[PDB]
Amino acid sequence: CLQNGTRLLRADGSEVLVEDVQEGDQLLGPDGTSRTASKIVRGEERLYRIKTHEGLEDLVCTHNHILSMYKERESHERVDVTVDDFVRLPQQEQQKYKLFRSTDATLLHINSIELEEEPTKWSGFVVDKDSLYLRYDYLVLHN
Repeated sequence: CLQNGTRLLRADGSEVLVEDVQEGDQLLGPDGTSRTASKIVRGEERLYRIKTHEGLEDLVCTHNHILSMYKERESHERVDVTVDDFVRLPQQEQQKYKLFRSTDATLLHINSIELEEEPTKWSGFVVDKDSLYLRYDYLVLHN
């Protein structure tokens, strides 16, 4: 699940804040097709902040949120990993994993991932099909 205020893409290309996503809403998938959201849930807790080397907005999300990544050795394979499991990996293993944006340097290198010191509100939902959808800057996100 994602920090409130995270900007996502509707299926029509306009932006919607994650907490404004409602049941049945259509989001944009990484291949360009529609995704249906359901099971809207909300809570409040200390989230993890992920910062990239590249100048993109931080991703802030719950400890059980699933990151969709590319892992080295094309050149990279698709892997899903929870924030908890990724956080606990040794940094030499972590550097093999990259976030990514949907094509049309699309890999993003994580510079830091840290637990925040105060709780903040988050919103989550499930997405059909491959469970992938787009942030406003085309970062690929998972359920």
